Amino acid sequence: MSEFNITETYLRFLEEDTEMTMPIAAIEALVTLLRIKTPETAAEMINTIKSSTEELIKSIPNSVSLRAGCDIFMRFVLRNLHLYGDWENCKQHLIENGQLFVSRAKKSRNKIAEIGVDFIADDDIILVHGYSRAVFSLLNHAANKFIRFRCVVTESRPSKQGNQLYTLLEQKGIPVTLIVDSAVGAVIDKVDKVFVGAEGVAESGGIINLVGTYSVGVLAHNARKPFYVVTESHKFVRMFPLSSDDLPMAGPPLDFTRRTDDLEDALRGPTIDYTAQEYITALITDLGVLTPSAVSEELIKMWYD
Amino acid sequence: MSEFNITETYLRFLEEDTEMTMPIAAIEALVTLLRIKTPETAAEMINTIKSSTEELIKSIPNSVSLRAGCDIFMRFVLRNLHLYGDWENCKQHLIENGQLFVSRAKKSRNKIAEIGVDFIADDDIILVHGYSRAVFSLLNHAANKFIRFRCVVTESRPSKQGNQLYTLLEQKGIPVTLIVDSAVGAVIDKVDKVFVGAEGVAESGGIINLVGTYSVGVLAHNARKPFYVVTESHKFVRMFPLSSDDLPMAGPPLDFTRRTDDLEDALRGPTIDYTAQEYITALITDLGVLTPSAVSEELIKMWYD
Amino acid sequence: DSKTVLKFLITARERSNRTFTVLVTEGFPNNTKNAHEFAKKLAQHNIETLVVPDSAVFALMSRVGKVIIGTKAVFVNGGTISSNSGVSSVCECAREFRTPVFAVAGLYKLSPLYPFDVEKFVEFGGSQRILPRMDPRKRLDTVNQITDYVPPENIDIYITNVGGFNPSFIYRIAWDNYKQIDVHLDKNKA
Amino acid sequence: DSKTVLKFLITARERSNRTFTVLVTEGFPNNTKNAHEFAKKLAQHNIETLVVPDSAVFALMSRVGKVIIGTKAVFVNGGTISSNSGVSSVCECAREFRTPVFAVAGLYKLSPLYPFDVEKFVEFGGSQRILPRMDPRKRLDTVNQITDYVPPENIDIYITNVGGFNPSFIYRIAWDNYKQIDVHLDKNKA
Repeated sequence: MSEFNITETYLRFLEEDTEMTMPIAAIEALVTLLRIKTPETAAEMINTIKSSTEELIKSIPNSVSLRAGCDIFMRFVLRNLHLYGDWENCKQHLIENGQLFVSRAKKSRNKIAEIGVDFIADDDIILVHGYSRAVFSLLNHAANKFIRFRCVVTESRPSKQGNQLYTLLEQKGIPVTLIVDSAVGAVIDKVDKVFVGAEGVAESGGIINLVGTYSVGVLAHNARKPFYVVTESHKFVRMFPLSSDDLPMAGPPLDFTRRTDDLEDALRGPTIDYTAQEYITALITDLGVLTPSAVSEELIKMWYD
Repeated sequence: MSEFNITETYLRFLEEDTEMTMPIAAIEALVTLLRIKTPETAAEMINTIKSSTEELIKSIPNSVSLRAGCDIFMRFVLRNLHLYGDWENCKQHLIENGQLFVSRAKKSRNKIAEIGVDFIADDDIILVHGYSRAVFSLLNHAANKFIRFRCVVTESRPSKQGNQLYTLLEQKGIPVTLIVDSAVGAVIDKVDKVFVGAEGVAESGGIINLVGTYSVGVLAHNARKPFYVVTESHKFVRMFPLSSDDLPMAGPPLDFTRRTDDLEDALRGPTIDYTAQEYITALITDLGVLTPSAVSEELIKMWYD
Repeated sequence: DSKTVLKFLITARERSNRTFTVLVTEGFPNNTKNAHEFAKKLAQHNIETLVVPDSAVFALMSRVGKVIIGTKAVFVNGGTISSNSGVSSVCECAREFRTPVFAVAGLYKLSPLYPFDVEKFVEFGGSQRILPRMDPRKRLDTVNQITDYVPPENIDIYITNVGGFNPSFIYRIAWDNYKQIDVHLDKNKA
Repeated sequence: DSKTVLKFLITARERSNRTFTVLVTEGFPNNTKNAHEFAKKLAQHNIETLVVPDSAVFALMSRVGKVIIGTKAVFVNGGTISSNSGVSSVCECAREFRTPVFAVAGLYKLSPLYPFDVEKFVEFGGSQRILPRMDPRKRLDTVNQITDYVPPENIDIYITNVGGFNPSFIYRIAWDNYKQIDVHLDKNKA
């Protein structure tokens, strides 16, 4: 007898492997939610997940990649309840689909590595920023193809992830430097291509991942380099700003409260930025390469109704 | 019997007070060099400092604010030997000038605080970056005038200085946040003015101070905010690039050598950037406020001959 | 409201017999006194002229590739203190189309001072001629402005009596006419 | 070398009786075969035409505020595969003056593929007609180019048979004509 909310199902398998990421872990928790708890009626099933997704937003309010996972699972079970099976087969007809994304969204990243080959060409110095793991699997395919390139890793401050990526692919055997994020503007002229990855895509095409992907994006547009971004086909959320201000973590990005005893002072600003359509130029899906205008329409094609 | 080269005169008084800064400490060492060691002849006096300045560049090769101090001291003693006193009075006529800069260049910063008042106006949120101490003395005058404003401190990574400035003026009593340098691009729209300070001014107007003053400068030009910079009238060097590549610390900004045992990996990129005339809009001298074209001509008015 | 270009475009048609036209907007509602006076005297010297409204000046900016601005005063940045109203944003709209922006200024129109605050030199006007109803009970608020300021990035040249000059060169003409002591023109030499 | 605008500007003068001119440069040294052929037939239909050299096209770009480009093929980005030579940098020089950049393309000139490498579609030419001396002992090197590519940021519209379209809308016309399987047109479905 589980409850699927916090850790009695969900945070079990987040300590199982750091190959599954946050939103499909919620998708893995949401598909097994109605699988065991199948209350033989179409009404309270969706009322179970509306209780369960809204407390899951309440569980971690500042991991809005989960909110994209909370978004499209409702978009999954809506059309899966469509084809009009009167809930008779649609109990089984949903769970015979069932384990799709643990067989399909797990193979997002290698399918990204199938079609993201011909971006990193011969002798491209590559600017990466933040642990967006689809980039590394694209770089895993690049080392396994023995195609020639180099790599440059920025910081990820304060999220520390840039120190991991230097250790992650030096053992793989790529010539690489870790650079500070402060030294982007004096180095970007030698840099030719640049790869990042969003935690979620907004309505105009959003980069809702890290602290300064918009900073390195607006550098690259004045450098006039193709600012690519690597993601997959389950990373879409309706949450869409008008400025570069999303929901913050807890407070406004200009706090002026004081240090009580020894409180952290680098952690006063934001941790999530926003980039509109203007500064990206292409992105990757499991559907294929995608222009920043088509990422608006496919995020609206089944979203208005 | 001293030798004035490394620490037998120079590095004595750099542990005396952290109010004197690096170039005038070299100026303090250079004026006391020929003061005691006055070898009664105009020839080997300048040959003494040409020996002494070039080993001082050799002493610390990567503190090129000292090189600006090594630059203009020769420009001091040249015209001070001019007025044509046949070296007869010009021994005394130099040392009666003598202690000028320990009485005048020490009062650079308060004179900056005399005329840099009417930049920080009523309710200006201020973006600062790096310990350029003339800014804080301008901010010291701002708190002592009880003019109304706020403050935002960035990082200074890896040079750590942003953690000092938060502690330095919170005790002074200013509402302030420390922000990461990664979160500049998502916050700069609310920011109105921005203050930095160079270790030296190049021929077109150079910002040769820190790691990412060019990064925050190119942000502010797209934000279309007046990118001011605070320095003084003894911070000029002939050293002038064509790109944003100066002399580096020891190697090129894209190294690809590997980690032997545990070597530092944030310290692989540069520590000094460059900004041309395009991204600054005004600067402060002891002579007055100065446009970025006049800082070219005064750096050439006594420099061609 | 620039008697320079009012006098200049007479002989710019007369001696040099170049034919062209001038669009002219209004300084609403203040230089529209003189804006209707301006093109009428140019209609006497018949330089194909036509009056545009202030709202239309973006919609015809794609056609025109040259603008001249008769300013009132000019500071050390090359940011000039212009005439009454409407001229700053259209100087901005000109700059966005990569259109050269001209200005005329006498040598005595120079000023050795710095624009510290833009708003301490931007003078406003009255609530009278911007709405005349004067409601005391509804009583909304409204803003006039009888000074526009432009940055030197939006300007290109200074047609002066001693030549055309960069927006950043303005100090060297000024410091050949002014000194560093009396720019802080005050008895308290603090 | 665009038979579209060769045929189009006939009836753009004939039915619509608009009078104008066209500047025309050469695709040196390759479309200059047809560049002298192009304005001559337009001199028959007498649209005030004049031939410019390739170096002069910046110096007269300040006057002209509209350019049309007859392309050869077009991909999914809105970056189009143009005609032979010289047309990319002048499309860049047009974009810098904030000048609208036109293009014409049939619906069959669409292509559902992506420009992964620009250089795998930029085809070059010969060392013959770019210098004819053929030195074997001095023997310098020289580069020809018979394909130019432009980014979609340098283009504005697609005058097609089914309307004018955004540079970023090009997928929706294309995916109403093509499918996701045969864009990877290869027997190995890896």
